Amino acid sequence: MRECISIHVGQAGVQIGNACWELYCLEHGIQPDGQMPSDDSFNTFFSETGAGKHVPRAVFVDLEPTVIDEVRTGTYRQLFHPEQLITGKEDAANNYARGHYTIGKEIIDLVLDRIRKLADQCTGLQGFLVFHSFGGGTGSGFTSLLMERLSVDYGKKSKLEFSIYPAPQVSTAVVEPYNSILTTHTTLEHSDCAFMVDNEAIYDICRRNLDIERPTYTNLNRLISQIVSSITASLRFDGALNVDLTEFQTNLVPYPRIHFPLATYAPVISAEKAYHEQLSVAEITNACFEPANQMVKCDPRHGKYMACCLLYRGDVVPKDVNAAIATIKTKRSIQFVDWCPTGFKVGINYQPPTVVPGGDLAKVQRAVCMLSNTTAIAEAWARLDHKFDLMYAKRAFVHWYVGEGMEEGEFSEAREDMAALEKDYEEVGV
Amino acid sequence: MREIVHIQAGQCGNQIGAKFWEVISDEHGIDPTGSYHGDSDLQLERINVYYNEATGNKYVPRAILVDLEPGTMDSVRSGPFGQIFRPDNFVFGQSGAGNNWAKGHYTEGAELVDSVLDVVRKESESCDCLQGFQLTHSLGGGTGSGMGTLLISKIREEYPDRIMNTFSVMPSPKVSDTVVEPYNATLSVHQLVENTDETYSIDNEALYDICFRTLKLTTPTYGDLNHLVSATMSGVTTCLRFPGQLNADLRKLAVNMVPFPRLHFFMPGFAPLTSRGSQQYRALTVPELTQQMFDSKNMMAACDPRHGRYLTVAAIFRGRMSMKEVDEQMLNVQNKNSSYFVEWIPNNVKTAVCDIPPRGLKMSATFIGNSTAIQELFKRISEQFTAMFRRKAFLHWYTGEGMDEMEFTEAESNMNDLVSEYQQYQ
Amino acid sequence: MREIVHIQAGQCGNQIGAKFWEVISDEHGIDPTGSYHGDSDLQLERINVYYNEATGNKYVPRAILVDLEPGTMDSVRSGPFGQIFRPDNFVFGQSGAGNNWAKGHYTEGAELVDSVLDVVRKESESCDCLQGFQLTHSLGGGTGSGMGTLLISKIREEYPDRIMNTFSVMPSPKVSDTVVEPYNATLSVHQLVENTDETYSIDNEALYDICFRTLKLTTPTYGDLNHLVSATMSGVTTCLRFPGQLNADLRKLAVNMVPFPRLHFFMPGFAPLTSRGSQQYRALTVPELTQQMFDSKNMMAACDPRHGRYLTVAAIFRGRMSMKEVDEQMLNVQNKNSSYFVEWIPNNVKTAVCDIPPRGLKMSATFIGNSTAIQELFKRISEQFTAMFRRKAFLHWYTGEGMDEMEFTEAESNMNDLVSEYQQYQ
Amino acid sequence: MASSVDEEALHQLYLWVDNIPLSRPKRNLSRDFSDGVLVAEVIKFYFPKMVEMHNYVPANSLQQKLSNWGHLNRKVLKRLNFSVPDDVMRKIAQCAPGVVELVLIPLRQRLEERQRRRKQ
Ligand SMILES: CC(=O)O[C@H]1C(=O)[C@@]2(C)[C@H]([C@H](OC(=O)c3ccccc3)[C@]3(O)C[C@H](OC(=O)[C@H](O)[C@@H](NC(=O)c4ccccc4)c4ccccc4)C(C)=C1C3(C)C)[C@]1(OC(C)=O)CO[C@@H]1C[C@@H]2O
Ligand SMILES: CC(=O)O[C@H]1C(=O)[C@@]2(C)[C@H]([C@H](OC(=O)c3ccccc3)[C@]3(O)C[C@H](OC(=O)[C@H](O)[C@@H](NC(=O)c4ccccc4)c4ccccc4)C(C)=C1C3(C)C)[C@]1(OC(C)=O)CO[C@@H]1C[C@@H]2O
Ligand SMILES: Nc1nc2c(ncn2[C@@H]2O[C@H](COP(=O)(O)OP(=O)(O)OP(=O)(O)O)[C@@H](O)[C@H]2O)c(=O)[nH]1
Ligand SMILES: Nc1nc2c(ncn2[C@@H]2O[C@H](COP(=O)(O)OP(=O)(O)O)[C@@H](O)[C@H]2O)c(=O)[nH]1
Ligand SMILES: Nc1nc2c(ncn2[C@@H]2O[C@H](COP(=O)(O)OP(=O)(O)O)[C@@H](O)[C@H]2O)c(=O)[nH]1
Ligand SMILES: [Mg+2]
Repeated sequence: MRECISIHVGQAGVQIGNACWELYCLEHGIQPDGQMPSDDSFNTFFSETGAGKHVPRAVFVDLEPTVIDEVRTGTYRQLFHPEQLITGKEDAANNYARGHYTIGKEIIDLVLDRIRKLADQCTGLQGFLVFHSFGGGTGSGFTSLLMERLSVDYGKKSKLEFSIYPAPQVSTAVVEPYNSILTTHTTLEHSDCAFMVDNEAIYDICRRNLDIERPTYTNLNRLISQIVSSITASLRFDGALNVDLTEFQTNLVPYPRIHFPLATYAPVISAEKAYHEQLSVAEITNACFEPANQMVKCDPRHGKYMACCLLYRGDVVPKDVNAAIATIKTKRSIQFVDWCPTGFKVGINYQPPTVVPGGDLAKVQRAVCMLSNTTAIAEAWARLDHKFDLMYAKRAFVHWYVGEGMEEGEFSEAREDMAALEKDYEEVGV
Repeated sequence: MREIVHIQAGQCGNQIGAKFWEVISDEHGIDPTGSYHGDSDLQLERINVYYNEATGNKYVPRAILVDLEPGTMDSVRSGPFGQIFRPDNFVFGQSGAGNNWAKGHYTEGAELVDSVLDVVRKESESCDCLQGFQLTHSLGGGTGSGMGTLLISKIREEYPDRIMNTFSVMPSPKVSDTVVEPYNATLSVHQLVENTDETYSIDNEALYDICFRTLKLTTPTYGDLNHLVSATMSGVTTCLRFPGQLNADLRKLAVNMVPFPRLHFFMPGFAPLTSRGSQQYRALTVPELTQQMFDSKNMMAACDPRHGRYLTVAAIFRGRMSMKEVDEQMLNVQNKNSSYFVEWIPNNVKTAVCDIPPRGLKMSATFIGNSTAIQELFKRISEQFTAMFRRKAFLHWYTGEGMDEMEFTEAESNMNDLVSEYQQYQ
Repeated sequence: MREIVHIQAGQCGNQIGAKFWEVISDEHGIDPTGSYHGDSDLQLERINVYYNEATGNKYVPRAILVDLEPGTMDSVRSGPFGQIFRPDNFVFGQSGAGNNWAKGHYTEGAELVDSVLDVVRKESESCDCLQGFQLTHSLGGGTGSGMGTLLISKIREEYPDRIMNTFSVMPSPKVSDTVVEPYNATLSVHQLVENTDETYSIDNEALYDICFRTLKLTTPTYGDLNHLVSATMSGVTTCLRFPGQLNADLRKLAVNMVPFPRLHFFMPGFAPLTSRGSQQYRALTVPELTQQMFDSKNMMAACDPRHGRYLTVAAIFRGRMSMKEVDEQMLNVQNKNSSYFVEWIPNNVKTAVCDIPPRGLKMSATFIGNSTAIQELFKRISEQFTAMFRRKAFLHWYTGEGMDEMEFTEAESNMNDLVSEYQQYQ
Repeated sequence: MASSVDEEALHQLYLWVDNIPLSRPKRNLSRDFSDGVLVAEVIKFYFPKMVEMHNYVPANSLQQKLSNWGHLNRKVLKRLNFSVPDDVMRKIAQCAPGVVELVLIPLRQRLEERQRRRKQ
C-alpha cells in the first residue's frame, strides 16, 4: 500500500539519496543495518522481509562507480540491495549525448529490469521520486532515456521530478546549459510535476538563516531531504488533512504543461536561534512567501501565484492555518492570478520534523512545506535561454554532441521547446 | 577502471616522466622496489590507473620508455626508481637522432616503432578499461619531436576513441640550447594539432621564471623544472585516482575545456609555490591559492595571458575544503578581470575538488587554461622558422633522410593557420 | 493591549535604552536570562506592553537595536542584560557614521533602513494592539541624529496614527564633546518637529547638575546619567503597565500636554532625588515631592523655567497615596507661581497617580513640562549653527555625501521658526 | 528646432512630472526616480493595465534598485520598444544627475506614441 519507487541518477542523485535515506531511517527508526529495534508507516518507502529487515525501494544509477562504490563502503553499504545500485564503466563527461545514446544505452535495460523487480512487490504503488541534476551528464542523458521508457511502461503512475537547477551566477561547468536544455523535453512530456533546485539561493538560505559560514553540499542535502519527506509526509503518517500524492499534484496543476512549482521550507533556523522564538504557525507561514526564503533565485514578487499548497506538519492547528492565510490574502504585495481567489490548499500532518544529529537545522515543534507554482519562475529560465543562445551562436561545444550520435537540430528543437514553455507560462498570468 | 597508459619519448620526456613516476609513487606510497608502503587504503584502490598488479603485492607502472640512445636508458635505470620499471618497455635504438626530426620520423624511429607498438598494445590489453594515453616528449630536437609524433599518430590510428593528452616542453628563443629547434617544433605541432585531443604546452623559460621569481632558488637545476612539470602531471589526473566532491577525469576536462576541436593547446600551472623561507609566513587559504593561481608568474610558458583572452580555464582544487569560496573566487576572477576572459562565453572556469591533499600539503590547486595569448609561442616559432626557411639552410640534413621541401611548406602553413584561428577569437 | 515598540539609535540611545531595559526588568521582576522572578502578579499582567511571551515562560523585550558600528552592539550584548535581547534585532553596519548626519541619512544608514524596517514591522505585527513607538537616540553626532530621523520618518509614514514619543539627549555648549554637533542637532530637530508627536529634550549639563548639586555624587559616571534618563523613561509609561487611581497613558498625556501640534518638545524630571547620606533624613511626603519637583535644579535641561511660562505640566505620581494634597499642591504651585505659568490657560497641570510605587520607593513623582523657556536650547543651537554656517566650514564632509546648502538653510530657517512660535506665547 | 538639449528643457521636464498627480510626498525627483518604482507609477496614469505594481518592491539598497531596474527594462521598456545598456542603468541606480533624466526625456514621448497608436 502507498509505495513509491525512488530513482537516483547521477552523482547528485545518488548522494541526495544517501542524505534522504539517512533522514528516512532516522524518522522511521531503522538502523543503518536495516533492523527495527523495539504500524506499517515504513511500507511507503521500505520493503520488509521475513528476518525483520527494512529494504529500501530505491535505485542508485551512476555511469561512473566512484560515488556509488563509496556508498558500498559507507555506513549504509548493508542497508541497500547491492545490485539494485547500478554502476557503469564510463563516466558521462557532463555530456547529454553519450548519456542519452551511447553509454546509458547498455545499462538502461538493467535499470528498468530492477525497476520492474521493485514494482512487482508494490501492491499500492503511488508514484516515482527521481532525483538528478540538470547540468550533469548522467542526470541529463540517462534521465532523458529513462523517463521515456517509464512513461510507456508506467504511464498511469505519477512521476514527481526533483531536479537540481543551475544558478544565475554560481556554476560548476561551462556545458551545464547544454545539458539543461535537452532535459526540457523530458519534464514537459514525461514528467507530471517537476521541482527545481537552485544551489545559490539555498546557499543564501544557509548563509542568512542557519548562521553557518561554512556548510557543504551535505547541508544542502539535509534540507532537500526534509522538503521531499515533507512532501511525502501525508502518505506515511497520520494527519487531520492528509493530502494524497495524486491529490497533491491535482491541486498543483492548472494545465498539463504548467506543472513546475517552486518549493520552500520553514522554519530553516539554527539551533542557537530556535530558542529565542516561539515559532508560531503564522510566522512560518509568513516566512515562506519571503523572497529571501525561495529555493530558486527568482523573485515571487516579480510574478503571480496560481496554486498554493500548505503542507504543515507537527503541532499545528488548522484554525491557525486559516488565520494565517487570511493575513496572507490580506496583503497586496502577494498578488495571485485571477484564477484562484480560493488560493490555498491546506495539508496538516501530526509528525514533528525529524532532526539529523549531525545537521545544522534546529529542532522545532512545527514545520511547514511550501510548494507553489508561479509565473515568476520563468525568469530562472529567462536567463538560461539567453545563456544557451550565448553558446549556440557559434555552435560552441556541439562537435562532442554531434560526435556522440546527436542530431545537430536537436538543439533547435530544444530551444524551440523552451521558448514554447516560456510563452506558456506568460499567457496564463493575464 | 580508467587505466591510463604512459609513454616516454626523448631524454626530456623520459626523465620528466621518471620524476613524475617518483612523485606519484610517493603519493601512492610505493616502495622504490615496487612494494606498497602507503598509510591509508585511499592510496590503494586506484593503483590500477598507473600501475600493474603483480606477484608479491608489488606494482609495476604502465610506462613505455622510448628513446633512440641507450645512454638515457642507462641513466634512468640507474636513477632513484630505475628498478621499478619493466625491463621490456626499455625499447631503444643505438644511433641517436642527432636532433633531426626526419631521422626520427623516417629512418631511426621507423625501425623502432614496431618494437614500441608491440609493447604499447600488450600494455593496453593488460588494462581492464583503458581511458587514454599520457605521453611525455619534447618539441626540441629530433627524438622527442620526431618519433613521438609518429607513434602518437600510430596509436591514434589504432586507438581512435581513447583520450590523447600530451605534455610537451617546447623550444624558446632566449633559453634555446640547439640551433635546429624551430624545424622540429613546426614539424611536431603539425601532427600534434591533427591527432592529439589534448596538448599541454610547457616552456622552459617560464619554468626558470617560476624557480627564480617565485621559488627564490639560487641554483634550481633541471630536476627542479622536471618537478614543476610533474606537479601538474599529477594534478591533472587527480580526480580519477582519488575521491573528491567534484570528480573531473580527463574527459570531464575535455568536454569543458576545448570549445572547438583544434583549440587544444593549453596552459598548465600549479599552486601553492613558495620559497623555503617564505612558506613559514604564508596563509595557504584557498582565496590566496586563487590569487597566486591566475598570476602571470605562476604559469609555465612565456605567453602572458594579458595579451589575450581566456577561452576556458580549469581549476582542479585538492584538499579538505568547502567550495562556496571556490565559486566566489572563480566568479570574482572572471568578473573583475572580465576584460581578460571572453565575455561571449560567460563561465570560463571548470571547478574540480579532491578530498585528499598532496602529502605534506594541506591543499593544492592545479591550473589549466585556454587563452588566445598562447599564440605568442606559435607565431614566434613560425617567425624563427621563416628566418631559417625562406632561403634554404640545414635542409640537406632533412632532405638526405627522404624529407622534402613541400612538407616543410605545409608545416609552416599549418602553423600560420593555427595562429590565425587563435587570433580569430581574441 | 497597548503594546509599545522600542527602537535604539546611536551608542547613546542603545546604552540608555539598555539600562532602561534593566530598570524595568527589575520593576517587572524579569531574570537576566529572561525568566520571570517577580513577587506579585501585578508585575505580570502588562508584560505584553514591553516584552514578548515565549516558550519556557521567558520574555524578550520588544526592542530594535540600530547602530552603524558593531562595537556598541558588542558592548551591549556583553553587558549585564545582553543575553535577554533578540539576536535578530541587532541590526548594524560596519563602517561608522563619523558623527556625520549626511552619512547616516543618505549613505550609511539608508542601506540599513531596509534591514531595520523588516524587523520593526515584524515586531509590530507581533503586537496585539500597538500604541506607539518609544525611540531613544542622540541629537549629537551623525548616527543617532542621522539615521534616527530617517527611520522615524519612515515609521511615521507607514504608521501615521500611532503615538510617536522620542527621548533625545541633545548637544550643549559647555559639555560638548564633538565639534560638529550643532549641524546634527539642526538637521535632526527639522524632522523631529514635523514627524514626532512627542519629544523629550534631555541635556547632559543638567544631568550633571542633578548628580552634583542634588545627588552629591563625587564621581557620577555616564551610567548615572543613563539612570537619570531611565527613571523618567519608566515613569512616563507607568499608567498603562500598572493600575492606578488616575490612569494616564501616553495619549492621555498627549491630549492634555501639547496645546498646538508643533509645541511638543517637553521638559522631563523625576522625584525624589537625594544623596546617600541625606535620604536617611528626608520626609518623603508628597508635598515635599512637589517642592522638589518644580525646582529648577531637578530638571534635565539648562533651560531655566523662570525665563519663560509653562504651557502644560504633567505630574504622574506613583504610590499608595490619597490625592487631595495632590490637587492642593498642583494648584498652589500654579497659584503662588502664577507668574511662571500662562495665566491665559488656567489649569496647566495634568495629574496621574499609580498604586504601586517603584521597588524600594514608597512613592515617586515624574515631571513633564511644557515651558516657553525651552527655547533657550533651541536658539542657542541656532546661534552656534550660525557661528559655523554663515561662511562655510565643514560642509565638504556633508556635500560630499550628496548633502546640499539650501537644505541647511531651510533647517536653520525652521529652527528660527520654532523659536519664534515658542517666544510668541511667552 | 534645437539640435541639442539646453538647460531649459531640464526645467520643463522637472515641472511636467509635478504636473502629473503622483502619489508621492514632497521630496526631490532626482533621488526618487532613481529608485525605479516611481517611473512605473508615472506610467500608471497613462496605461494602468500594463503597470502591475505586483512586481517591483521599494527598497533603498543598490542591489534591490538594480534588480528592479533590470526587471523594468524587460517588462516596461520592451513594450515601449526602448532599450538601454547596463552601463547606463548602473548610473540611474546611483541617483546620477542627468543620467536618469536622459531617459525621462524620451519616455513620455514613447508613452504619447502608444497613446496615438490605434490598439484594438
Ligand atoms: C615543510 C613544508 O611545508 O615544505 C613543503 C612545501 O609546502 C613547499 C616548500 C614545497 C616543496 O617543494 C620544493 O621545494 C620544490 C622545489 C622545486 C620544484 C617544486 C617544488 C617540498 O619540497 C615539496 C612537498 O610537496 C609535496 O610533497 C607534494 O606532495 C608534491 N610532491 C613533491 O613535491 C615531491 C617531492 C619529492 C619527491 C616526490 C614528490 C606534489 C605536488 C603536486 C602533485 C603531487 C605531488 C612539501 C609539502 C614541502 C617540501 C618538502 C619542502 C613546494 O612544492 C610543492 C610541489 O608543493 C615548493 O612550493 C611548494 C609549496 C611549498 O613552498
Ligand atoms: C536604601 C534606600 O532607600 O535607597 C534608595 C533611594 O531611595 C535613593 C538613594 C535612590 C538610589 O539611586 C541612586 O543611587 C541613583 C544614582 C544615580 C542615578 C539615579 C539614582 C537607589 O540606588 C535606587 C533605588 O530606586 C529604585 O529601586 C527605583 O525603583 C528606581 N530603580 C532604580 O533606581 C534601579 C537601580 C538599579 C537597577 C535598576 C533600577 C526606579 C525609579 C523610577 C522608575 C523606575 C525605577 C532605591 C529605592 C534606593 C537606591 C538603591 C540606593 C535614588 O534613585 C531613585 C531612582 O529613586 C537616588 O535618589 C533617589 C532616591 C534616593 O535618594
Ligand atoms: N544542490 C546540489 N547540487 C549538486 C550536488 N551535487 C551535484 N550537484 C549539481 O550537479 C551539477 C553537475 O553535475 P555532476 O556533478 O557532473 O553530476 P552528474 O549528474 O552525475 O553528471 P556526470 O558527472 O556527468 O555524470 C552541478 O552544477 C550541481 O549543481 C549536491 O550535492 N547538491
Ligand atoms: N624543461 C626542461 N627542458 C629540458 C630538459 N632537458 C633538456 N631540456 C631542453 O629541451 C630541449 C629538448 O630537446 P631534446 O630533448 O634534447 O631533443 P631530442 O634529443 O631529439 O629529444 C633541449 O634543447 C634542452 O635544451 C629538462 O630536464 N627540462
Ligand atoms: N547623557 C549622556 N550623554 C552622552 C552619553 N554618551 C555620550 N554622550 C554625549 O552625547 C553626544 C551624542 O553624540 P553621539 O551619540 O556620540 O553621536 P553618534 O555616534 O552619531 O550617535 C556625544 O557628543 C557625547 O558627548 C551618555 O551615556 N549619556
Ligand atoms: Mg556524474
